[PDB]
Amino acid sequence: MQAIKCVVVGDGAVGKTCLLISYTTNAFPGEYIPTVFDNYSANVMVDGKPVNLGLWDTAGQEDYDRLRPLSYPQTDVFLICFSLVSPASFENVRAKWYPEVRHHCPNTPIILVGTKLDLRDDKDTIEKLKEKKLTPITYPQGLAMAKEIGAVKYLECSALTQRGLKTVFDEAIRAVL
Amino acid sequence: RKKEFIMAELLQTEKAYVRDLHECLETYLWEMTSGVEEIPPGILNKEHIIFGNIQEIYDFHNNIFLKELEKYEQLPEDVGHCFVTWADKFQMYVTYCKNKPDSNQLILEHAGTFFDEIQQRHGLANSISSYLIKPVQRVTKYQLLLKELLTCCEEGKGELKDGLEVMLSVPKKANDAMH
Ligand SMILES: CNS(=O)(=O)c1ccc(CNC(=O)Nc2cc(C)on2)s1
Repeated sequence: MQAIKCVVVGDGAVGKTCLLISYTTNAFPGEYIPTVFDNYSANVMVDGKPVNLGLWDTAGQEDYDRLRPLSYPQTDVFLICFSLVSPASFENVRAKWYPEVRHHCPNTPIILVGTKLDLRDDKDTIEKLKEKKLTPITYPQGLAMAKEIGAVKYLECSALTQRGLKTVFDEAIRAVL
Repeated sequence: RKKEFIMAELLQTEKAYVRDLHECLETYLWEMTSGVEEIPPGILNKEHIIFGNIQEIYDFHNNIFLKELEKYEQLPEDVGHCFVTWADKFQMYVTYCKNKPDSNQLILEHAGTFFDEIQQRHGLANSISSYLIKPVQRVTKYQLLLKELLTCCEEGKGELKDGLEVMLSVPKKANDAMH
């Protein structure tokens, strides 16, 4: 049965750990957001074909440019993530994440994931951004970034509501099959 | 309440880290050192390259660090001191990180499916590679737990700051040690 290593990369603002927890437990953790998600694997069926999906977090390695690539070899698919309500994380897809992932893994598929979809329409989040002369990241912006990096898909999700969340990981697997 | 959830996670994840290294040592490593199975010439007598100093990391955690963290369970605001006390031991993650690329290529280029065979045989969810990244994960995670404690512990909290300092310095020094 096919084994799949999927690594999750991107800025601290994406909520990488919360994403993975919410996905694997089928619930936003709410009460307390754990800082630790340990390497995970489970059987999921996608388009019939059953598969063993492996998930690695990288939270905590955001400042260690030489330690991060220790996780990259033999990855089957990357999720490169940014938060929809952090333009700085979005720009880092291009400045930081894509270059290193490509440098180490030139032929590995990338899914581009915008997280915190639940905040893109949130008045307080919007106003906090307007006070810095910024706005949330919209759909065509993600599509244009996906195209620029060679991403096979651009997908938007919320760990909070689960909207789009299961699809992210379905599509990660489809990108390998 | 928040400081208690973080401390609990600290301890629970320390226990899992100890269990994880212990499993790695007694399956993947024990098959190489045992004398029970067919060892590829490509890796023979190179368990030192593959596993680096992971024995010694495990012994630190299993003999010392976990017992001490446990003593700070009801003292979350003081736990930074644990990292100060034991700062010298964390220097071994610098050695471990340095070696890790040599480890990975060695397993790639020369081990074929020796370790996959072992994994299937023991019924392990985690591959040898999954286990061997763990020290790199753990050593960069302590600083996140200390930052969380800083967001919810009072000015009785240079007993977090100095701990965090140490736990920022170790991974940076490991990072700066890579070629
Ligand atoms: C912007 N950060 S915040 O102001 O601290 C805040 C965090 C969480 C908040 C509630 N919404 C989410 O977590 N939605 C997520 C998390 C992931 C991954 O994808 N969607 S509001």
